[PDB]
Amino acid sequence: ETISQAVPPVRDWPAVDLPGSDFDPVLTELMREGPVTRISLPNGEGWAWLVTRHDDVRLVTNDPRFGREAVMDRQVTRLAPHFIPARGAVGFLDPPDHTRLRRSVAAAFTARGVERVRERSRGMLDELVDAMLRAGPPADLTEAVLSPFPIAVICELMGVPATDRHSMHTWTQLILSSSHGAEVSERAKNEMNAYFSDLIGLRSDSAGEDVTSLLGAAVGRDEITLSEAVGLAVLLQIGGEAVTNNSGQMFHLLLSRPELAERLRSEPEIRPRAIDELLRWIPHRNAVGLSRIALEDVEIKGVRIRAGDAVYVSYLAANRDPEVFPDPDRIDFERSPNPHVSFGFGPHYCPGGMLARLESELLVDAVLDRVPGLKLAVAPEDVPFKKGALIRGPEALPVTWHHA
Ligand code: HEM
Ligand SMILES: O=C1C=C(O)C(=O)c2ccccc21
Ligand SMILES: O=C1C=C(O)C(=O)c2ccccc21
Repeated sequence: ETISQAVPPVRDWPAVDLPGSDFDPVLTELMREGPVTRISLPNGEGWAWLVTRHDDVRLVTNDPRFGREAVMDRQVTRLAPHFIPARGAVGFLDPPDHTRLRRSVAAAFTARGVERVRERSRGMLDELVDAMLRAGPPADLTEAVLSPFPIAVICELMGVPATDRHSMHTWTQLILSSSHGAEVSERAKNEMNAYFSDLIGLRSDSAGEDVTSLLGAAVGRDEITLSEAVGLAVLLQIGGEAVTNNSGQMFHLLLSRPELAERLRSEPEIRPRAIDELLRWIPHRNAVGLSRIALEDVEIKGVRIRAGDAVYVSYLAANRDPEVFPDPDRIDFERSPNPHVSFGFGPHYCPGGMLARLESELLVDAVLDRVPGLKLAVAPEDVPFKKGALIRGPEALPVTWHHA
């Protein structure tokens, strides 16, 4: 042989505030380099591998050779200045115990299960929209509806009293407050852990359809421990708010490209498919989330991922796979196979996938059908987006409509 340098150089991938829904140029680069790359994020230590292809992302995330529990044994390079989920949360559990914990609340998150809160949710959404209209045109869609709605729906499903909604949002906010290197988020986590630990105990260990009752009944029959239950209850509540940000990009885009909004207004039946196309395209987060550790050597596209090596997958990059999604950057409401991985893949796939689809469904409906001539009150570029955050999205969405 000769002089083989088949190992990709560690690419520095600093935290950078992107505008609107533009694609990360660095991620663009990582994708062109090769199937397997190496990156260095703002925090933690080391380099961790990076997979971007649709097929390799499905492999890594659904293969027993890559685990999550081991990820805590080291300070894997990352984007967030501290691990959000505790040492017992779903995100860090592997198939054996992970499957058990997720089964306890499965019934509430399937299409049929979520379909049970459709009417209830529709009514809540309608009150918020009615309130927006009554107030008057110059409105911030995020504060007026995209923020309150998802919060009300998850709390309702979880069994959280409507009077405690403000607290969930405050805690979620602080917990995801992203950076420094300490306990504003830690205290916030203990407070919310304490909140759900008590709710799970407060007779919610008897009978009821809400998730906390399911978790309480499960804890009562030794199916899952209280730690696992609180850990899951906490991440569901938090993930619940992920819709605000995603739907924010959805609307910023629909009103940004009038031809997309018009197709949805004049052709309602295609809304489901369009929403899935929008979910595939929308760059939901910054960089990547929680890595996996190779539990044993594994060869991928010529690269040897040594046991002990951290591996990252980019669902955003995967949803932009040319071979799987021809003309990737184009938002086509038709799109044939469209097997996007915006909700993850493998055992850790998002349990809120169907709920979010339902929420997105009602939002598009209510917003496009009840607000005549809804449009941005400012130029697309003048809309501010979240800075230094994990999940990308509008900070506010100024819009106006016919009325005034
Ligand atoms: C359209 C909005 C949403 C998007 C794009 C999204 C996306 C994701 C992604 C990419 C993951 C990680 C998969 C992995 O680790 O491989 C995840 C995990 C998770 N999501 Fe979501 N999510 C959304 C909404 C929600 C909602 C509303 C909830 C609350 C019911 C939720 C709860 C969770 C939980 C609990 C996990 C951790 C699952 C586990 O590790 O077992 N998500 N989500
Ligand atoms: O919205 C998410 C995006 C991720 O990449 C992600 O890893 C995640 C994990 C847990 C809840 C939500 C999310
Ligand atoms: O990006 C994320 C990474 C996590 O580990 C995580 O737990 C999370 C939860 C909710 C929204 C985003 C995230």
